[PDB]
Parts: sequence; structure tokens; C-alpha cells
Amino acid sequence: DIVMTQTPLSLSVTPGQPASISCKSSESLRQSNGKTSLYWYRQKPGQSPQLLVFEVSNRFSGVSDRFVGSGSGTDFTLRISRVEAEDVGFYYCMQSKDFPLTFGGGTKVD
Amino acid sequence: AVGIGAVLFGFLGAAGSTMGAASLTLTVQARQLLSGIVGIKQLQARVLAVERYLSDQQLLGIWGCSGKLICTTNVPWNSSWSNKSQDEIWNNMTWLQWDKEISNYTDTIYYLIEKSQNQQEV
Amino acid sequence: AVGIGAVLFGFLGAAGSTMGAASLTLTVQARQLLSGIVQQQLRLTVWGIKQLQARVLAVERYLSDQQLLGIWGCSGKLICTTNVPWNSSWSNKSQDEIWNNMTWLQWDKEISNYTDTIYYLIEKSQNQQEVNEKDLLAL
Amino acid sequence: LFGFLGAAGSTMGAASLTLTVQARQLLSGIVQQQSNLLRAIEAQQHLLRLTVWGIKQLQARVLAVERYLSDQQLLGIWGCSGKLICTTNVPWNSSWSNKSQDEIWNNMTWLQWDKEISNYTDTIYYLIEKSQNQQEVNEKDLLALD
Amino acid sequence: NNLWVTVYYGVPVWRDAETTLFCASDATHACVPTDPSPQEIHLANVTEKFDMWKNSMVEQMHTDIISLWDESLKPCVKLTPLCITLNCTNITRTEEGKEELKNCSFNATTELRDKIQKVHSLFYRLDLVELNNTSMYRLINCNTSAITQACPKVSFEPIPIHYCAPAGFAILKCREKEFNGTGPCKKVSTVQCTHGIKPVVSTQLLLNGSLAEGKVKIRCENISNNAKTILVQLTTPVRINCTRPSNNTRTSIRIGPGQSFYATGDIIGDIRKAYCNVSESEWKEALGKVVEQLRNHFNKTITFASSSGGDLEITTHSFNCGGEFFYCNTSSLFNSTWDGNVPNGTITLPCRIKQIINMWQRTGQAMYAPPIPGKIRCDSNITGLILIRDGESETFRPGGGDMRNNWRSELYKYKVVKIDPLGVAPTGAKRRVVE
Amino acid sequence: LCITLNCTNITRGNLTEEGKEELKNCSFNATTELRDKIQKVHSL
Ligand SMILES: *[C@@H]1O[C@H](CO)[C@@H](O[C@@H]2O[C@H](CO)[C@@H](O[C@@H]3O[C@H](CO[C@H]4O[C@H](CO)[C@@H](O)[C@H](O)[C@@H]4O)[C@@H](O)[C@H](O[C@H]4O[C@H](CO)[C@@H](O)[C@H](O)[C@@H]4O[C@H]4O[C@H](CO)[C@@H](O)[C@H](O)[C@@H]4O)[C@@H]3O)[C@H](O)[C@H]2NC(C)=O)[C@H](O)[C@H]1NC(C)=O
Ligand SMILES: *[C@@H]1O[C@H](CO)[C@@H](O[C@@H]2O[C@H](CO)[C@@H](O)[C@H](O)[C@H]2NC(C)=O)[C@H](O)[C@H]1NC(C)=O
Ligand SMILES: *[C@@H]1O[C@H](CO)[C@@H](O[C@@H]2O[C@H](CO)[C@@H](O)[C@H](O)[C@H]2NC(C)=O)[C@H](O)[C@H]1NC(C)=O
Ligand SMILES: *[C@@H]1O[C@H](CO)[C@@H](O[C@@H]2O[C@H](CO)[C@@H](O)[C@H](O)[C@H]2NC(C)=O)[C@H](O)[C@H]1NC(C)=O
Ligand SMILES: *[C@@H]1O[C@H](CO)[C@@H](O[C@@H]2O[C@H](CO)[C@@H](O)[C@H](O)[C@H]2NC(C)=O)[C@H](O)[C@H]1NC(C)=O
Ligand SMILES: *[C@@H]1O[C@H](CO)[C@@H](O[C@@H]2O[C@H](CO)[C@@H](O)[C@H](O)[C@H]2NC(C)=O)[C@H](O)[C@H]1NC(C)=O
Ligand SMILES: *[C@@H]1O[C@H](CO)[C@@H](O[C@@H]2O[C@H](CO)[C@@H](O)[C@H](O)[C@H]2NC(C)=O)[C@H](O)[C@H]1NC(C)=O
Ligand SMILES: *[C@@H]1O[C@H](CO)[C@@H](O[C@@H]2O[C@H](CO)[C@@H](O)[C@H](O)[C@H]2NC(C)=O)[C@H](O)[C@H]1NC(C)=O
Ligand SMILES: *[C@@H]1O[C@H](CO)[C@@H](O[C@@H]2O[C@H](CO)[C@@H](O)[C@H](O)[C@H]2NC(C)=O)[C@H](O)[C@H]1NC(C)=O
Ligand SMILES: *[C@@H]1O[C@H](CO)[C@@H](O[C@@H]2O[C@H](CO)[C@@H](O)[C@H](O)[C@H]2NC(C)=O)[C@H](O)[C@H]1NC(C)=O
Ligand SMILES: *[C@@H]1O[C@H](CO)[C@@H](O[C@@H]2O[C@H](CO)[C@@H](O)[C@H](O)[C@H]2NC(C)=O)[C@H](O)[C@H]1NC(C)=O
Ligand SMILES: *[C@@H]1O[C@H](CO)[C@@H](O[C@@H]2O[C@H](CO)[C@@H](O)[C@H](O)[C@H]2NC(C)=O)[C@H](O)[C@H]1NC(C)=O
Ligand SMILES: *[C@@H]1O[C@H](CO[C@@H]2O[C@@H](C)[C@@H](O)[C@@H](O)[C@@H]2O)[C@@H](O)[C@H](O)[C@H]1NC(C)=O
Ligand SMILES: *[C@@H]1O[C@H](CO)[C@@H](O)[C@H](O)[C@H]1NC(C)=O
Ligand SMILES: *[C@@H]1O[C@H](CO)[C@@H](O)[C@H](O)[C@H]1NC(C)=O
Ligand SMILES: *[C@@H]1O[C@H](CO)[C@@H](O)[C@H](O)[C@H]1NC(C)=O
Ligand SMILES: *[C@@H]1O[C@H](CO)[C@@H](O)[C@H](O)[C@H]1NC(C)=O
Ligand SMILES: *[C@@H]1O[C@H](CO)[C@@H](O)[C@H](O)[C@H]1NC(C)=O
Ligand SMILES: *[C@@H]1O[C@H](CO)[C@@H](O)[C@H](O)[C@H]1NC(C)=O
Ligand SMILES: *[C@@H]1O[C@H](CO)[C@@H](O)[C@H](O)[C@H]1NC(C)=O
Ligand SMILES: *[C@@H]1O[C@H](CO)[C@@H](O)[C@H](O)[C@H]1NC(C)=O
Ligand SMILES: *[C@@H]1O[C@H](CO)[C@@H](O)[C@H](O)[C@H]1NC(C)=O
Ligand SMILES: *[C@@H]1O[C@H](CO)[C@@H](O)[C@H](O)[C@H]1NC(C)=O
Ligand SMILES: *[C@@H]1O[C@H](CO)[C@@H](O)[C@H](O)[C@H]1NC(C)=O
Ligand SMILES: *[C@@H]1O[C@H](CO)[C@@H](O)[C@H](O)[C@H]1NC(C)=O
Ligand SMILES: *[C@@H]1O[C@H](CO)[C@@H](O)[C@H](O)[C@H]1NC(C)=O
Repeated sequence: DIVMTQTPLSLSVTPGQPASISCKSSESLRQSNGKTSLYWYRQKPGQSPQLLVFEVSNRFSGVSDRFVGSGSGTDFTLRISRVEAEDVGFYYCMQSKDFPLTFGGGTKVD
Repeated sequence: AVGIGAVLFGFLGAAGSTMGAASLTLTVQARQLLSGIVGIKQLQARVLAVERYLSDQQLLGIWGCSGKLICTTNVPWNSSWSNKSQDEIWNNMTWLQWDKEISNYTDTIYYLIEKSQNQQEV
Repeated sequence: AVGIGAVLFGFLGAAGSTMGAASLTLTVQARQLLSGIVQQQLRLTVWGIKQLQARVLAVERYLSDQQLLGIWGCSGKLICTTNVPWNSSWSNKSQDEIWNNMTWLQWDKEISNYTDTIYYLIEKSQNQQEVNEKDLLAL
Repeated sequence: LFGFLGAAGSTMGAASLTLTVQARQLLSGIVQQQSNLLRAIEAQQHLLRLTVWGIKQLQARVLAVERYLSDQQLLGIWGCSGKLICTTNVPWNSSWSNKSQDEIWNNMTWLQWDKEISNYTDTIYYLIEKSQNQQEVNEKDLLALD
Repeated sequence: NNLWVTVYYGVPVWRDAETTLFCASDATHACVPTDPSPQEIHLANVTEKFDMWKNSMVEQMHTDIISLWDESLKPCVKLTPLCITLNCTNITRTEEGKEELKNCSFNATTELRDKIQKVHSLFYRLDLVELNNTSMYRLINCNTSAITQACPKVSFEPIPIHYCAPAGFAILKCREKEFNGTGPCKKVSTVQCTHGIKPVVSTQLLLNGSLAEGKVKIRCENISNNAKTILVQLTTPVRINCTRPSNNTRTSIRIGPGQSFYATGDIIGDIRKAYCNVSESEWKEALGKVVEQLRNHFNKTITFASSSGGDLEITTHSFNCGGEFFYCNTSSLFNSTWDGNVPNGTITLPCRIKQIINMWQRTGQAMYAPPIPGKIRCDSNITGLILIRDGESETFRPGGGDMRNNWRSELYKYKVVKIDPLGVAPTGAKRRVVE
Repeated sequence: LCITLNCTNITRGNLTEEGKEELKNCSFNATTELRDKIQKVHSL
């Protein structure tokens, strides 16, 4: 089993400054295809989550430019810039390199 | 994430089964004699890999056995080579044990398979 | 001073023709697979090793497909027939739809996920046939 | 005439009766026959330096492999796979040679035929590969007819 | 009826041969940085005895690691302009480390040619030779060698190495748990490549190795008497903590055009010696597991001696962590007596360090390991022993000899075979048809 | 060795020495292992 840990528990309330968050991997998630497994989601409280990041520094369609996630090897980040709206949600990562599929831990957004 | 579907004949696999059931998996091990999982000594490794393969293909061409897995020659089996019955060979014996049984008599049999091809005179 | 005489078929000249008239030119590509321009009419140069590596590669790829023909029932031939029935989950297309309408390199991009499954079944029915041709010679 | 290349000098009617002598030295006795190439490898393992005679054994092996496979491929594209005298359906064009059979088979060697027909063999090989390819197409859909 | 010969091609028969496997790596001039995912095919009903002490993979892997170590010293700096009469004196400033250092000054060559640079550095007494308190010294191997400085950007970290099988060959592996090293198995399996094997270069104690996962395994080689080595597998890993408690300033001196010498500038503060702690309760627990397993192979009383005084590479505990080479004194781990049928405390091991190191038991190719800035701290598991027998009683000493005994302890699972694909058998009434 | 050589004849009842005028007795400052030390040798 591979464990994913994200350190900040919530988000700062100010819509001016962007505060980047990050996950950490217990094992390197590079798969033998030459591709990684780290994702990033947003579960709005009351609604289903949605995809935001399908690979490290790759952005899903219909997603604003604030959402971008870098990472090299086992270290991983999520760069955040130009906080544009009050789109609340629950942030958590994904280990999809093996089984079982383990997510992050949750991070509230307000 | 990678699952595992159906399972077919692996590489050695039938190495411990009997010689009646190991002669249905002959194509699996013939694929691996040349390909492999592969700067002047980088080339001498490759040329030996080619010439170990072509040495066994030319020897099958000396005989009648070119381009087939099971072939048949008209050399009689001398009953002093091994005198075992047909059911205790093809149903009660592996290929690793039969290889140790006639390891003495290998150069004698190859010399007769080659001679009976020069005695075609056709 | 030269000049172009009469012309014949050439290398890859039936690529993108069709599938039934590009199989009338199989020997034209099969002639250019082993010997190239490397063979013409003082040691360890950069261009010397790079020429020698091109000659060891050209034998390894040729023997790869030539091995795979002999494991099947098809050695020394250009068109051979097998006993493996075609499975429509591999491709469902019609007989007049891949012949006379499709070309190769369009059929190549269609069944390239299924060739490893197809290759296993040709080899399996060759073991089953050669044991039976042995066991028919015991009467 | 028995012995390697001993029929060089005889006429090609009698030089073609002993073709087994040549197609055994050139199929068996080339790569399968020698095991002393891997007795010189350990002697190259004793010395720690790549010598001049180690390079020349690469170039004499890669010339030996290519000379073997570029005569078996060419016999594979044609219908003449594992045999020494084979017939084809290609009619002999008299503009290749107008010469009679008694002059060819009984007053001319093979080495005098090399120096007469060599400008024409690239044209002749095209017509053997083309007629072999037309044959196997015809015996496939004939096969599928019944 | 008669009985006829047939020839089958593609037959599952292997013989035991020797070849050259190719080095992979978990991802230079000798290895291939592709990272494979190997597979394993569990066989059935085959035994295939191994004889671990006659294994060709150990001779090849010893050859390749020497080849990797020499390859990373070819673009490095030759140090033959630094063989001068040095002018060495004692350092004057926890003050029990000034005896083993000097403060040597020497005339050097510079970026130009007609002028002379006067510089200084702090060497060790193990890296100096008296020539004919201020007196004139000389380095170790001006006499025999051309010393080469190790390039500072190249770390000495053990990076794991897979060995994969070529065309026509295979690699076998006993799946079972309690395997003595030699003799037949019942559970073997074919792999594409080995597991990741870390090149831990160490003497007298196996560091960061694998584990027994059984009781305790010990394996002695079976020449006429076993007066040579014996390898303990040591289930529970005893943990050792090794450190050097002194910061180091590293000054760089330009010897020539485009090349410079990284020397030792100054000691800031204390000069306390380098050492290693060993947990005493876990070590004496560990020797109790070893001594009962040795009774099943000798059945006498079992005492542990120490290596007699001599050279450093044959007596002391040699390892590498942090980029420097610790030579640690293991006399306080190996005296005991076990006459047939919880300790409070820790153990202090004295450790000396050297910089001109001559590795792989070979003359002519010494290496100046550069100094490391900062305070080195390092942790490692003791997972094995290398013991030697001297022969009532029987005494044991710390092992020595080649570095290949580090690779019997890893490659004991594996075996390389060669596949002979032709095979003949009597067939039946199957004779070749007449035409 | 490509240096100036301080080279002179050999200081050696008639047939016991014949080819004196082919050999000479050269001497020169040669280097050694230690970079600051110089040494003389007396090669023929
Ligand atoms: C048996 O197995 C154990 C387990 O792996 C092994 O212990 C580990 O050894 C490695 C040796 O590579 C140790 O790695 C070193 O760690 C130190 C400390 O890192 C910690 O602290 C920093 C700062 O607080 C944290 O950021 C970090 O995450 C760790 O928590 C590092 O300082 C070392 O880095 C230097 O060396 C690397 C390799 O050259 C460089 O990539 C790196 O950038 C650093 O070099 C730079 O700085 C130097 C000055 O500090 C300078 O001199 C250089 O020129 C360069 O500019 C290094 O990563 C690891 O910590 C050990 N772990 C434990 C638990 O002990 C044993 O070594 C092994 N034993 C044997 C005998 O094989
Ligand atoms: C390993 O040996 C066992 C011996 O029992 C094989 O199992 C038997 O094989 C015979 C062969 O015809 C069958 O008739 C029996 O029914 C098998 N027994 C069982 C319980 O299935 C086994 O097949 C061998 N392994 C392999 C891979 O062939
Ligand atoms: C079958 O094998 C037997 C082996 O016992 C052969 O008989 C012996 O062959 C050797 C070698 O040629 C001779 O030195 C012996 O004198 C032979 N024994 C006798 C009693 O003569 C035998 O030749 C082989 N072939 C046949 C057809 O039986
Ligand atoms: C290098 O060695 C020389 C002598 O071989 C030292 O020179 C003198 O040493 C005495 C000893 O106390 C001093 O009193 C003099 O002042 C020194 N003279 C000079 C010109 O240095 C010299 O000290 C040594 N160098 C070092 C760095 O120890
Ligand atoms: C470095 O070079 C200097 C200069 O060549 C050396 O100084 C000489 O030391 C001796 C010993 O006392 C004196 O007799 C000379 O007069 C000094 N020379 C000059 C020009 O002052 C010095 O000894 C050398 N040091 C080393 C370690 O090689
Ligand atoms: C080794 O000796 C040298 C020279 O004796 C020391 O360099 C001296 O350092 C002090 C403190 O910075 C200066 O005041 C002197 O002027 C230096 N002398 C020279 C000639 O440069 C050096 O500090 C000594 N190293 C240690 C570790 O004690
Ligand atoms: C060797 O180092 C380990 C750390 O790797 C030490 O283990 C620590 O022991 C203290 C006891 O005072 C605990 O509080 C820590 O939690 C332990 N750390 C870990 C990571 O387990 C060990 O004590 C050291 N042993 C010696 C003899 O120095
Ligand atoms: C370090 O090792 C040395 C020998 O390698 C040990 O030195 C011996 O110490 C005992 C202690 O009583 C003396 O009786 C011996 O005479 C010493 N040996 C020699 C050759 O003189 C030393 O004890 C070890 N260090 C520690 C801390 O045990
Ligand atoms: C074994 O090593 C120890 C130290 O490494 C030697 O010194 C003994 O140390 C213990 C420590 O508790 C003392 O109780 C003993 O009295 C010491 N021995 C003597 C003779 O005083 C010891 O000498 C070594 N040898 C033996 C046989 O124990
Ligand atoms: C083993 O290492 C530890 C730390 O690495 C040393 O522990 C220190 O011991 C001194 C007194 O001996 C204390 O004043 C320190 O507070 C300890 N360190 C810590 C972090 O608590 C220990 O001395 C070492 N064992 C030796 C040298 O035998
Ligand atoms: C090097 O050459 C010089 C002359 O250029 C030699 O000097 C004199 O040689 C004569 C001949 O033996 C001696 O009698 C003198 O005593 C030498 N002069 C001095 C000042 O010694 C010198 O001998 C030559 N070197 C050698 C080794 O022969
Ligand atoms: C070897 O080096 C010595 C260095 O002293 C040379 O000796 C000097 O040579 C010069 C030039 O002839 C004389 O002026 C000096 O008087 C000599 N010094 C002494 C102490 O004799 C010597 O000539 C060199 N030898 C050779 C063969 O070049
Ligand atoms: C190498 O050094 C050995 C040890 O002797 C040391 O070096 C000599 C030159 C003297 O300075 C002596 O006082 C030293 O202790 C010698 O035995 C050996 O001959 C030297 N040479 C070689 C080629 O090994
Ligand atoms: C076959 O030969 C062996 C040894 O030559 C002999 O022991 C055995 O009895 C023979 N078999 C029969 C059926 O006689
Ligand atoms: C042959 O089969 C019998 C059982 O039918 C078995 O007892 C015997 O061990 C087998 N032969 C060998 C050599 O194993
Ligand atoms: C093969 O011959 C050797 C003598 O060279 C003999 O010891 C051995 O028993 C023979 N093999 C068999 C299976 O009998
Ligand atoms: C190219 O396509 C045209 C029609 O699309 C066809 O008539 C022609 O034969 C094709 N050329 C070749 C060389 O097949
Ligand atoms: C495949 O072809 C058949 C025609 O018989 C058709 O019924 C089927 O829908 C086709 N499947 C796909 C996926 O196009
Ligand atoms: C043959 O395939 C082409 C695809 O390039 C298609 O345009 C054409 O309509 C097909 N022919 C028929 C008769 O459908
Ligand atoms: C060589 O020439 C002579 C003279 O014509 C002839 O009798 C003989 O048969 C020839 N031999 C061969 C091998 O051609
Ligand atoms: C070629 O042979 C024919 C008879 O086969 C003859 O009529 C013709 O003249 C010959 N050609 C030449 C150039 O003589
Ligand atoms: C036929 O052979 C004889 C002798 O072998 C020779 O003189 C004559 O020239 C040959 N015929 C031709 C047309 O060359
Ligand atoms: C390990 O077990 C095998 C299996 O019987 C045996 O042959 C070998 O002698 C044993 N080794 C030791 C050291 O006990
Ligand atoms: C070996 O070292 C690793 C890394 O520090 C550690 O996780 C493991 O517990 C150690 N093994 C033992 C037996 O202490
Ligand atoms: C060692 O020296 C550095 C250099 O300034 C200093 O910063 C550090 O405090 C010193 N002491 C240590 C690492 O204990
Ligand atoms: C062998 O070990 C037993 C205990 O397992 C012991 O009683 C016996 O004395 C030992 N043998 C000798 C000769 O001491």
C-alpha cells in the first residue's frame, strides 16, 4: 500500500493572496509506461468531486489557470496563482500507481 | 495500476511436465533463443548471439529437418542407447531427465542422422 | 551521361495503393530487407563503427521475422494459409471492405493491438498439427 | 571431380552432376562447423587489451553471416527453398543468349557462363520473383474456391 | 516393427554454463540506465541443485564494480604536481584529536608556470611518511602510484543494480525460505532479471543488506576443512550509528590550468575523534543467536578473537558513508567465551579516517578522497558477519580477503543456465517418408 | 631524457678491449619520484 499525505488542513480566507499546497508520496509513483499517477480533485461540500489534474503539470479541459501542479520524483507541489473566485471544495490527491486506489486526506476551502 | 488477465503458456512452464505434454509447447522456447531482452564489445555480444542461433539452424539443414519443429529421420533406434518402453518415456519422464540419460550417446546419434541424409542419392 | 530507360515496380511503390494489388508486389519490399546501400563494389573511425552497427542491426531484424515464419507453417513462402479461424472481435469488416477499398497502413493501425494475440494462435495450431502429423505416421 | 570446386574446368553438363559438394561447404561448413572460434575468445579474455586480430574476426564473421543469408533469402523469394536444381515458368528470352543447348551444356564451363550472362541476371531475377508472386496469389484463391 | 529416431526443436532442457549478463540500473559507460519490471514464472516438479560457492555471477559482478569505480576517475584530476617535501608541524589550539592531524605547508604550482604558490593544508598521520617538532614529510604513494583526486560532484552512493538475461540464457531462483546455499531445491522459478542489489562496499560486517526472515542462517564453504570464511545471515538487524563530530572548512587551491586541489582549511572549535555507537543489549542478544547456530555445525565451545595487529584494510572495519572512509576498531565487539550451556550501556568503537585510499586490494591506483564540509552523521543496519576459522575449543576471527564474500551473501539465490534446444527420442513407426 | 648529456670516453694486452670508440660514458641530471630532488646517473 502507498500512502499520500497533504500537510495544510484548510485554506486561507483571503481571495487576494494565493497559498500553494502540496502532497507527499510514500513511494515513487512513476509507472513503467513513463507516466505518473498523482491527481488533484475538488469536492464541493454538498456536491460530487471533479477532475482538475490528470498528470503532474497537466491540466484538464475547462479548468482555470490557477490550477497547476508540479512535482519531481516523490516530491510534489500544487502551484496556485491569481485566486479568481470563491469556488469552495475539498482538496485531495490520488495514488493510482498500484492497488488499492488511495486518495489524499481532505482539505477544506473557504 | 495493472491487473492480470488470463494466463497462457509461459516461457519454461512445462519444464517439469512429461515429454508428451512438453512437446505441445515447443514454440514458446524457440522464440527466446534469438530475441533477448537487449562500444566495440557491445557488438561482439550480438554477433555471438546470432551465431549461436545460426549454428543450430544450419545443423537442422544438414538433416532433413529445416523449417519444422518435429521432424522425422529414418535412423533406427538402437536398443542399447536406451531400452525403455514407450509409455515410460512419453508419460513418465521429463526432458531434463531424458537429457541426462542419453548425454553419452549424443555424438553417436548425430553422426547417424547426418549420414542417412548423404545416403539418399536422389 | 545517363538516361532513364523503361520503369518497373520500385521499393514501397504500392504503399497506399489498395490491399489486393499491393499484395502483387510482395517481393519488391522483401528484396530490400537484408542488403542495402552499405555493400559497395583505416580502422575505428566514427563513420566506421556507425557503418558496422548498421550491418549487425540489419541481420538481427531480418532473422527476427524469418524465425517467426518458421515457427509457423510458412517457411520460404510469401502467402500461406492457416487453420486459425478469424474472430470478429479482432475486426468486423467485410470481405470487399478491406480488399479493394482499404490499404495497408490503414489496416496496420487497426489490428496492431491484436497481433500478439493472433501470433500466439498460429504458433499453437502448429504444435497441434505437427504432433498429429507425427501421430498419423504410426499405422 | 569430387572435391571442393573440382568441377571448375569441366563443362557445365558434367559440372552440374556434383552440386552437393558446393552446397554442403556453403551451408554446413561455414558457421555450424567451427567451434574453435570460441576457443580463441578465452585467449582474448586472458589479454586485457583489444587487439588487431580481434577486430578482424568481427569483420570475418559479419561477412560470413551476410554471405550465407543473402543466398538463402534469394532462394526463399523464389520457389526453390531447400533444393539444388529447380525449374521455373520463366520462358528463356533469346536476346539474353541466342546460343544452342549443345554449345552451352557441352562446350562451355560455368565460369565462362559467368562472363557472358552477368549483365542480364538483374533482369532475370526480376522475372523469377514476379512469376513466383503471381503463382502464390493464384493458388490461394483457387484454394478458397472449392 | 522397428523403432525410429526423431528430432525435436524447442525442448525445455537447460545445461549449466557461464555467460556475460548485462547491467541495468534503477532509473554509465558500462551499465544501461533502463529500469526493468521483472516477471517470475513459478515452475513445477524440478529441483536443480545450486552449489553457491561455485557461482559465476559473483566473478562477473566483482569485475563490473571495479570497472565502474575506475570509469568515474578518468575525467578527474591527476595529482602528481603535489609530491613535494612537505613541512609539517603539530596543530596547536575534547582536545584528543590533535595527535593524529598535522598542519603541513608546501610549495605548489599555480595557474601560471614561472611563479610558485605557497599554501597549507591539514593532513592525517595515516597519510604521511617521514622522510629522513617541525620535520619534513611526504605523502604515501609518490613512491609507487600516480594519485588521482576523486571528482567532488560524483557521489559514492551505492545505486542498485539489476542483472538481466541475454538471448538463449536464463536465470533460476529458489523460492524457498530455508535454503542452505548448496544442494537441491524443490521450488524454483525463472525470472527475467534479479532484484535490486545495492553495492555496499564494506569489510568485516555486512551493512544495509537483506535479512534472514527465518531463525539465523550460517553458511561455510566446504573445502577439505572449513578454515576459510563463513557467512552469518543475522535475522534481526543490529543498528550502528557512526559519525564524525567536527566541522571542516574546505579551501580550494589551483594547481594548474583548469584543475584545482580541494584541501582542508581549518577546524572550527573542537577536534573530537570520530566513533561509532553500538547498542550493547541488542548486540549481545545477537551473538546469542549466532552461537547456538554455530553449535549445530561444530558442537564445541565457541570464543571470538580479534584480528592481530597489522594493516588497516585487513583488521579494522572499513566502510564509506558521507563521502569519507571510516576505519573502525572492532576489538570491543569480538571478545567472548561461550562455555557450553538486559545489559545496560552502549559500546564505543574508535574510528580513524583516511583520504589517500587504495581500494580493491590492488597496487598502483591510489585515490585522494577530498574533505567534506560539515559534520558527518550516518546510520546503517548490521545485517551480517564475515567470520574466519583458525583451526576442545574453536576460536573465530573477523574475516578478510576479497570483496566477493559480499556477493555470495546476495547472489546465493540465483543461477544462470544455457538452453540447449535440440533433443532426440525414439518415436514409434514414424519413419521419414520415401519419395 | 632529452637533455644535455655530459658524456665522455671509457677509462678501460691489446685484444681484451676493441670497440671503445662505439660506446661512450654519459652522465646527466635525471628526475625521480620526489619533484624537488634531482639525481645523476651514468648510463652508457
Ligand atoms: C546504509 O543505509 C542508510 C539508509 O539509506 C544510509 O544512510 C543515509 O545515507 C545517505 C548518504 O547519501 C544520507 O544522505 C545524506 O543526507 C544528508 C542529510 O540530509 C538530511 O538533512 C537535510 C538538511 O537537514 C534534509 O534536507 C534531508 O532531507 C535529510 O533529512 C545530506 O546533507 C546529504 O546531501 C548532500 O550530499 C548529496 C550527495 O552528494 C547531495 O545531493 C546533497 O545536495 C548534499 O551535498 C551538498 O551539500 C554538502 C554539504 O552538506 C556539500 O559538501 C556537497 O558538495 C553538496 O554541495 C545526503 O543526501 C542519508 O541522510 C542517510 N540516512 C540516514 C537515516 O542515516 C547509509 O549511508 C548506508 N550506509 C552504508 C555504509 O552504505
Ligand atoms: C507436477 O507433478 C504432478 C504429479 O502429481 C502432476 O500432477 C499430475 O499430472 C498427471 C499427468 O497426466 C495427471 O494425470 C494428474 O491428474 C495430475 N495430478 C493432479 C493432482 O492434478 C503435475 O501436472 C506436474 N506439474 C506440471 C506443471 O505438469
Ligand atoms: C548398437 O549399440 C551397440 C552398443 O552395445 C553396438 O555394439 C557395439 O558397438 C561398438 C562400437 O562400434 C563395438 O566396439 C562393439 O564390438 C559392438 N558390440 C558387439 C557385441 O559387437 C552396435 O554396433 C550398435 N548398432 C547396432 C545396429 O546394433
Ligand atoms: C618550514 O621549515 C623551516 C625549517 O625547515 C621553518 O623555518 C624556521 O623554523 C624556525 C623554528 O622555530 C623558526 O624559528 C623560523 O622563524 C623559521 N624560518 C622561516 C623563514 O620560516 C619553518 O617555520 C617551517 N614552516 C612552517 C609553516 O612550519
Ligand atoms: C619553498 O620554497 C622556498 C624558496 O625556494 C624555500 O625557502 C628556502 O628555505 C631554505 C631552508 O632554510 C633556505 O636555505 C633558502 O634560502 C630558502 N629560499 C629562499 C628563496 O628564501 C622553502 O624551504 C620551500 N619549502 C618547501 C616546504 O618546499
Ligand atoms: C596551520 O599553520 C598556518 C601557518 O602557521 C596557520 O595560518 C595562520 O593562521 C592565523 C589565523 O588566521 C593567522 O593569524 C596567521 O597569519 C596564519 N599564518 C600564515 C603563515 O598564513 C593555520 O591557521 C594553521 N592551521 C590550524 C588549523 O591551526
Ligand atoms: C542509534 O540511532 C537510533 C536512531 O536511528 C537511535 O534510536 C533513537 O533512540 C532514542 C532513545 O533515546 C529514541 O528516543 C528515538 O526515537 C530513536 N530514534 C529512532 C529513529 O528509532 C538509537 O538510540 C541509537 N543508538 C545508539 C547506541 O547510539
Ligand atoms: C583498538 O585495537 C587495538 C589493537 O588493534 C587494541 O590495542 C590493544 O589493547 C589492549 C588493551 O589492554 C592491549 O593489551 C594490547 O597490547 C593492545 N594492542 C597492541 C598491539 O598493543 C585497542 O584496545 C583497541 N581499542 C579499544 C578501545 O579496545
Ligand atoms: C575483552 O575486552 C574488554 C574491553 O573491551 C577487556 O577489558 C575488560 O573490560 C571489562 C569491562 O567491564 C572489565 O570488567 C574487565 O575487568 C576488563 N578486563 C581486564 C583483564 O581487566 C578485556 O580484557 C578483554 N578480554 C577478556 C578476556 O575479557
Ligand atoms: C553515542 O552518540 C550519542 C549521540 O549521537 C552520544 O550521546 C550524547 O552523550 C553525551 C554524554 O556522553 C550527552 O551529554 C549528550 O547529551 C548526548 N547526546 C544527546 C543528543 O543526548 C553518546 O555520547 C555516544 N556514545 C559514545 C560517544 O560512547
Ligand atoms: C661534466 O663536465 C665538466 C666539464 O664541462 C667536468 O668538469 C671537469 O672534468 C674533469 C675531467 O674529469 C675533471 O678533472 C674536473 O675535476 C671537472 N671539474 C670539476 C669542477 O669537477 C665534469 O667532470 C663532468 N661531469 C662528470 C660526472 O664527469
Ligand atoms: C646538473 O645540475 C647541476 C646543478 O648544480 C649542474 O652543476 C652546475 O653547472 C653549472 C654549469 O656548468 C656550473 O656553473 C655550476 O658550478 C655547477 N654546480 C655545481 C655544484 O657543480 C650540472 O652541470 C648539471 N649536469 C648536467 C649534465 O647538466
Ligand atoms: C616504497 O617505500 C617503502 C617504505 O620505505 C619508505 O620509503 C623509503 C624511500 C624511505 O624513505 C623509508 O624511510 C620509508 O619508510 C620502501 O621499502 C620501498 O623500497 C619503496 N619503493 C617501492 C618501489 O616499493
Ligand atoms: C535395459 O538395460 C538395463 C541396463 O543395460 C538393464 O538393467 C535393464 O534390465 C534393461 N531392460 C530390460 C527390460 O531388460
Ligand atoms: C513411473 O510411474 C510409476 C507409477 O505408475 C511411478 O511409481 C514411478 O516412480 C515412475 N517412474 C519414475 C522413474 O519416476
Ligand atoms: C555415461 O557415461 C559415464 C562414463 O563416461 C558413466 O559413468 C555414466 O553412468 C553414463 N550415463 C548413464 C546415464 O549411464
Ligand atoms: C492513387 O489513387 C487513385 C484514385 O484515388 C488510383 O486510381 C491510383 O491507382 C492510385 N495510385 C496507385 C499507385 O495506386
Ligand atoms: C461490426 O460489424 C457488424 C456487421 O456485421 C456490425 O453489426 C457491428 O455493429 C460492428 N461493430 C462495431 C463496433 O462497429
Ligand atoms: C473506399 O475507402 C475510401 C476511404 O478513403 C472511401 O472514401 C470510399 O468511399 C470507399 N469506397 C466505397 C465504395 O465505399
Ligand atoms: C581436362 O582436360 C582433358 C583434356 O581435354 C580432359 O581429358 C579431362 O577430362 C579434363 N578434366 C576435367 C576435370 O575437366
Ligand atoms: C543468334 O542465333 C540465331 C540462331 O539461333 C542466328 O540466326 C543469329 O544470327 C545469331 N545472332 C548473331 C548476332 O549472329
Ligand atoms: C568447342 O570445343 C572445341 C574444343 O573443346 C573448341 O576448339 C571450340 O572453339 C569450341 N567451340 C566454340 C564455338 O568455341
Ligand atoms: C542444506 O540442505 C541440503 C538439503 O538436504 C543439504 O544437502 C545440505 O548439506 C544442507 N547444508 C547444511 C550446511 O546443512
Ligand atoms: C534498517 O534501516 C531502515 C532505515 O533506517 C529501518 O527502517 C529498518 O528498521 C532497519 N532494520 C532494522 C532491523 O532495524
Ligand atoms: C562549523 O563551522 C561553520 C562555519 O561557519 C559554523 O557555521 C558552524 O556553527 C560550526 N559548527 C558546527 C557545525 O557544529
Ligand atoms: C554435542 O552436543 C550435545 C548437546 O546437543 C552435547 O551433550 C555433547 O556433549 C556434544 N558433543 C561433544 C563431543 O561434546
